[PDB]
Amino acid sequence: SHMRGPNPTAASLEASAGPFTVRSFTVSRPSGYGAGTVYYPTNAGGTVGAIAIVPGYTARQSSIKWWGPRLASHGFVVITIDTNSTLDQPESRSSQQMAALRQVASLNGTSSSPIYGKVDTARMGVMGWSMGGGGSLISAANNPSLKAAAPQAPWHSSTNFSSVTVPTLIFACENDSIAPVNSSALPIYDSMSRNAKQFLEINGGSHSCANSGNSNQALIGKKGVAWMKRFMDNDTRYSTFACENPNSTAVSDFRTANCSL
Repeated sequence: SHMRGPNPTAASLEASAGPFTVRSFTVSRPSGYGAGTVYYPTNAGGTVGAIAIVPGYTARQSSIKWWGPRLASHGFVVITIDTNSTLDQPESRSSQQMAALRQVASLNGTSSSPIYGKVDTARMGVMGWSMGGGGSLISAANNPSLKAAAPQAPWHSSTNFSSVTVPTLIFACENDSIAPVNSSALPIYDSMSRNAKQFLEINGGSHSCANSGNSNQALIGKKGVAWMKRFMDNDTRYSTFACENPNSTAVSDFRTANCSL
């Protein structure tokens, strides 16, 4: 277990910012992806896990940027990427996600980097929107040492992720008409029998319901942070926040399995 920061509350997790001061930089020479921004805590008081976040088809870092400061402020290094092409498919997005994690591991070993010695390279997580969410699930299927996955409105050509053993939180958007819940997010969720998993559907949400500028940042932020704290840090202080039905008028559906309180 790798417990960092104060004992959590509903209030401290719903807030815009967690306890740590966040800085960021632009990756100089991206290795295996288009562009990256690294968000990091300046005063975490220990090494922190790393999370790589990938946008959807046509999209850039702006769509997923809000997660950087939100997660970093609770004790993570977060890299948000632009893909080599905005028209990359999910397999490519997954390779590029794992390339961003690789470079964060590299920068951890680079004395000139702001994140020199700040990362525990044994503790990594994946997130992303739509095809980037599909890519996060492919990353998890291919890399079972990953500690957590928290894709949003995921799409893949196949809904069968039955091999995934990584703790997986799926954010779904009730009224998604790009990747409908009934044909994407929910069948992806249903396919996974071997993991701690959760399904949180946002009431009236369109396809962008968990993107930068969403009106549910208190709820989505709290669940995203709690999931990553619980599973990346093995921080049982977050067991209730991670596993609980949040009991919110913004949630139209909640499912969870193998998630202990």
